Amino acid sequence: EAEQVWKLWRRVLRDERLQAQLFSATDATHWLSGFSESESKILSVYAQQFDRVKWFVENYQFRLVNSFLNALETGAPLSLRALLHINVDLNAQSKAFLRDRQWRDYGPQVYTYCEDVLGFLAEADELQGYPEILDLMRLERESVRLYRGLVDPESLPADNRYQRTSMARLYETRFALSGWLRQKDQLGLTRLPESTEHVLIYLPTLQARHKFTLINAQAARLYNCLEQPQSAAGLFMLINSDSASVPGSADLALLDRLEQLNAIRKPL
Amino acid sequence: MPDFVKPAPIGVGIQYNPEILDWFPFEDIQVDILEILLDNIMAPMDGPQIIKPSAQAMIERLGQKFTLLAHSNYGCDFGFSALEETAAVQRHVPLAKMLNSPWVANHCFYGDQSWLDIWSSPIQFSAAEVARCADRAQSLQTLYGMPLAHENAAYYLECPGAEMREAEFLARLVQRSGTFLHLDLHNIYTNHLNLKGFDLKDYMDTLPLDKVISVHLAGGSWHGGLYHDWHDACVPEPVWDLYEDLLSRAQPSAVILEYQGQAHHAQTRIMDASDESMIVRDVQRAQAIWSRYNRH
Repeated sequence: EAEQVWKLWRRVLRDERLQAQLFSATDATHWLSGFSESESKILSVYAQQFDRVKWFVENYQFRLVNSFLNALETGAPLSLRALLHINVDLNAQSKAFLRDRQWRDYGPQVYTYCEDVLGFLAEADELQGYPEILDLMRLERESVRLYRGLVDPESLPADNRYQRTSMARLYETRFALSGWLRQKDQLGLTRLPESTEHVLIYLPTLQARHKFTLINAQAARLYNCLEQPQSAAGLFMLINSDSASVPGSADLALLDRLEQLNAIRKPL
Repeated sequence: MPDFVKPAPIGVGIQYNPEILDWFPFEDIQVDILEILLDNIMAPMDGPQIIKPSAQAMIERLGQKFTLLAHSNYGCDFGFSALEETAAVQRHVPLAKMLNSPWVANHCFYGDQSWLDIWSSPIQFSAAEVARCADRAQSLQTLYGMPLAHENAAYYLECPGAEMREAEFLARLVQRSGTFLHLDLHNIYTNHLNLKGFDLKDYMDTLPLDKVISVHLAGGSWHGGLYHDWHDACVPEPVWDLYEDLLSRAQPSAVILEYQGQAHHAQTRIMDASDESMIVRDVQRAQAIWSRYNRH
């Protein structure tokens, strides 16, 4: 038997709970159960070693339960500390995630692993309380999407328009998450005032660790009004109530802070 | 002459665990090598980074005092996907060059559905696999830019479709590929203890021992209910015997011992003054055997 159909036979085996139960329950004359001719041929090779085969499945399922935690530390490290502080049953959530996700092995794709996990935990009933922890996970999800967006990062126009860079994203919070960002020991444990805070996630250089810094409302509106590459007049007409087409009091200063934070590109 | 040759012997080294450096007696015990797991310092493949920024700061401190060896485990070196799409080419080949590793180490398993310590799955010992993997090994060694060695694995069940002995697969693979070998003597002893018909003499006779650039001496791993880890999770004397035989029949470039994280436990703190001290006691013995067979 070509070994590719051997590995191809294990992934479906290692990813289906029902088919794995059929091995321990019965080995039958009528084509086993739910297995093809060649698949049964490869299976009959393990007919004597059924007990150790079950050990491999249990060991495989156990590593994916621990791959879940490493993803949460690679992306969303703060959210992991918050879940650890409030003692959410991560082993149960990891099994719930993988079973719902058909026991997928994300492998080297850790940010895709982390982004999907933060989406699963956002809908988890155990976490429907603690509203601030949900806010932290959404912020860290934007940090995950920032890393994912720098793979094949679209393209650089380098035009004469105020334009965004792929090395920054903005997340408007529902709570004052900045309190947790400074004293990480209070993650998850304390309660936060419901204040909208504009947290810009950015990488100063492509090889560096991302950082969180807060920008003001006008700085956020400039970033929002640069959602698509907009001309000098377009950016100032959109944000200003007068549609004056000239930079307001704060705009030219904040557009400088945004460039220093590797968030925008000035026209040139 | 083959564009890749076995480097001059470096000496005895250990695998890198954050704990060992805290207590290891440097300035008393000469250690100039450190095995760095490339998958432990690699940044995600769905991200734009090669090395995780935290690990990059650690790498440079270690590089000053020690020579850093690269170990690739879960990179799909011998998988069915195209080599250029594997973790080895994308995130492991560049990391070894960051370490300036003298050579790289590979594992002869399939990265998917395999855990190095507890549960592994072997490569099919067949003629098609000798051809398929050596073509990948030759191509991967060219990309790495340094001698690539493949580590023999310990398996509890043999892959269906076996056509040859494990040593002959490794022997025919390295001849066709031109790559080298990283011998985990514990895995040979484990297979001899558990697997039926495993001939330790045939394994060492069949192998091209002149292609062994590195050796792996490891304490007893801890698999649940396996007879291994018999007295303690330290390098067993049968493994020590193969180390002497390996140096009596060939000259490797280096030997690596491993902390292996959690391995042995006791009701008292530990069944010695320090198993961490046993690490000292094992390194000294390996240094003696190395110097006893020093070819200068």
